[PDB]
Amino acid sequence: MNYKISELMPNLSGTINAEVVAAYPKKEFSRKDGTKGQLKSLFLKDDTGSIRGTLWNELADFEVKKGDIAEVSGYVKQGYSGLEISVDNIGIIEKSLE
Repeated sequence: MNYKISELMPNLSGTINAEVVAAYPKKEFSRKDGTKGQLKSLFLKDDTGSIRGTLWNELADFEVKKGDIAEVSGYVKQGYSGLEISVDNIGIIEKSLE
C-alpha cells in the first residue's frame, strides 16, 4: 500500500513518494531519555498535496537534495506544523552505483 501525501492521517505509519522541495542542514541534540539524537528538516510535495518532513538520528546524515525524487517511509501525526511525518526509512529513487 503505497501512500500519497493526501492519504496521510494522524498516527499513520506508512510509505509515500514525493519530491524534495527544500533541504535543510542537520541538527544534533540530546533526547530527554539521555541518549543523543539528531534532527534534519525537509519539505516534500506531490500532486495530491505537500507535507513537512523530519529525519531523526542517523537519518539526519542521509544525503537529500532539492529536486530529487525520494520514497519516504514515516510515522505521520498531528502536532508540529499541523501534521508532521516522523521518518522511519528514507531513500532516493534516482540513486545508482557501479
